Amino acid sequence: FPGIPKWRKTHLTYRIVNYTPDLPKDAVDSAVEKALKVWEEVTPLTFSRLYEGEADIMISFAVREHGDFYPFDGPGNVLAHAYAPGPGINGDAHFDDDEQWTKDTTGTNLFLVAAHQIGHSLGLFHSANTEALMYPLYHSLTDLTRFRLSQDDINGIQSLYGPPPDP
Amino acid sequence: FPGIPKWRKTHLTYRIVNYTPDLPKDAVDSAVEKALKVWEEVTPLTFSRLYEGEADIMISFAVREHGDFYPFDGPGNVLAHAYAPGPGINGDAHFDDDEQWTKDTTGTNLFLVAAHQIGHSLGLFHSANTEALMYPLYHSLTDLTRFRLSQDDINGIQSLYGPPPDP
Ligand SMILES: COC(=O)[C@@H](NC(=O)CNC(=O)[C@H](CS)NCc1ccc(-c2ccccc2)cc1)C(C)C
Ligand SMILES: COC(=O)[C@@H](NC(=O)CNC(=O)[C@H](CS)NCc1ccc(-c2ccccc2)cc1)C(C)C
Ligand SMILES: [Ca+2]
Ligand SMILES: [Ca+2]
Ligand SMILES: [Ca+2]
Ligand SMILES: [Ca+2]
Ligand SMILES: [Ca+2]
Ligand SMILES: [Ca+2]
Ligand SMILES: [Zn+2]
Ligand SMILES: [Zn+2]
Ligand SMILES: [Zn+2]
Ligand SMILES: [Zn+2]
Repeated sequence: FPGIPKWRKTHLTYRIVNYTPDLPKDAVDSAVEKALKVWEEVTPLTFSRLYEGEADIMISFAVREHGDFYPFDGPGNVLAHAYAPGPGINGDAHFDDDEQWTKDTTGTNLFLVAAHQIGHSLGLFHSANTEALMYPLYHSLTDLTRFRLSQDDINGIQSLYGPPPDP
Repeated sequence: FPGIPKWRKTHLTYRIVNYTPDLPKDAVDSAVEKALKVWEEVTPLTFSRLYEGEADIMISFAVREHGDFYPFDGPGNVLAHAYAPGPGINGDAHFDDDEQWTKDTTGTNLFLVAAHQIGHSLGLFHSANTEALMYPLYHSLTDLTRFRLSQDDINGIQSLYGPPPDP
């Protein structure tokens, strides 16, 4: 499609419109926070929070129909979805609350999905690499700590904003 | 990113918002109806034009910044672009008037481009295959009234809507 969806800006906001039941809000703010950070660490993109008003990336929690062309389908199949850079609905990320969000590995871990969604919200498509973050099918890490941006994710995203240096 | 990006209804609507100085208005209307037919003949879908109100596929001619994340670039480079099915901007098609739209093949034939574009509006993607309607690089083609779909495009479209009811 004519033009790689990418922020022509470097300083981006987000607004966590609401929170899931499955976790303590402070657990959700973190996930959302580290997830943003994995992209801050490998590029010059910087992100600020909004507690009102339309933000680039509006994060939220939904179920079934919820305002956009892609309803959720209950437990399983789709876990979330995000939209590439642009005005309005673009940049956004929605998580299906019919999935169980976790800080750990009990099932669907928020940090991990969130982190993949921001890839999309930044301009990343899926990768065909079994080890990468933008791979289309979710996979859980017995140990959250050994978590890293496969160098497949890093280039991909850098090919869009470049290395950290601050552009 | 995730989720089958097709219209869920077969009866899609469309509107020509405005025209190009380049060619008579009936030219443009006709290049557009054929564009639509190129896809009627190979699927179930049906189109009906509107002369007011918001339509699925909003068709218009523009230049440079014109209401979306992707302003046009002047003569050459990009000629048009269109959006997958869904709400608002989704489904619309836009034509860079910095280009010179022609009935024949002296310049950039409205029909061929319109044909490619509707395809996007319908959910199709660009091609790797080189003899198809979706290959990213445009090319003039005489005889027009005897235009045909490649199998790639054919396979592209039916993967989404199937064969025309039509036995
Ligand atoms: C519980 O998982 C599921 O039921 C099913 N769904 C998915 O994974 C669907 N994919 C989706 O719902 C979306 C499309 S944007 N991707 C979310 C997602 C989130 C995280 C990772 C991930 C990748 C590598 C390491 C760690 C995590 C991968 C994908 C199936 C895999 C069976
Ligand atoms: C370098 O490519 C080019 O020369 C041309 N530029 C492009 O093609 C760039 N493309 C674009 O703006 C859009 C992307 S959405 N491509 C529209 C398009 C329309 C019709 C066909 C086509 C294919 C096969 C047979 C007949 C026609 C192919 C592409 C023109 C500037 C002359
Ligand atoms: Ca947004
Ligand atoms: Ca689901
Ligand atoms: Ca839940
Ligand atoms: Ca142009
Ligand atoms: Ca539309
Ligand atoms: Ca023109
Ligand atoms: Zn959604
Ligand atoms: Zn994804
Ligand atoms: Zn446009
Ligand atoms: Zn195209």
